[PDB]
Amino acid sequence: AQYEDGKQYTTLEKPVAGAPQVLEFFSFFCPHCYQFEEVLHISDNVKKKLPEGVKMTKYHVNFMGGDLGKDLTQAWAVAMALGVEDKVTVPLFEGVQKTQTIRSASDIRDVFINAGIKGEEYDAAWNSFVVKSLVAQQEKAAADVQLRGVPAMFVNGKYQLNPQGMDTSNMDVFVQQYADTVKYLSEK
Ligand SMILES: Cc1cc(Oc2ccc(CC(=O)N3CCOC[C@@H]3C(=O)O)cc2)ccc1C#N
Repeated sequence: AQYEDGKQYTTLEKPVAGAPQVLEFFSFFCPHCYQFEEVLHISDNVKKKLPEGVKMTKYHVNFMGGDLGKDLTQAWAVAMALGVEDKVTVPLFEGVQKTQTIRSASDIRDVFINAGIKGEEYDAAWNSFVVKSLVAQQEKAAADVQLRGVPAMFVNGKYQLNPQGMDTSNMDVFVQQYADTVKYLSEK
């Protein structure tokens, strides 16, 4: 009886039909999202425990960081559109939260150019139909789960992880219990 509704996860009243199998929401302003990236590597360690063909999806949210929240969601869409997530994720986290040198859309663009993306290609992607559509998709997904805070992870649009119901005294025990819950829920 280890896994129970209300302990390591909760159940959505209205499951999201057609949701991605494993969906993470984050913000570059979000302090625990910073640790999920740099210190715990939650996404990498969850991926390791899932079966060969379970796709993970990660979306940025609007509701932290004021005006910059939307600029970052659109920049994350550009990152997804170019496949450069791994080249920009750490510099964006650190520019936002560590050095606090990301204060405008132009500062975000600077991170991409310094990471090797040509400015013209960043701008074309930024203004593209693909990126406009990715932005809407990220917003709909947050609305479909009534998202109120990050970090958050949802499994098959039906179950939401509850990290506060896990053991948080040890980083690596926490990561193990978290990943193991995702695996359990994907098989339900
Ligand atoms: C070892 C370790 C454990 C952790 O355990 C967590 C504790 C809390 C959360 C939730 C959270 O940040 N929020 C804010 C937005 O709304 C939802 C939720 C809330 O507070 O309701 C997530 C994980 C976090 C960091 C480390 C490290 N190093």
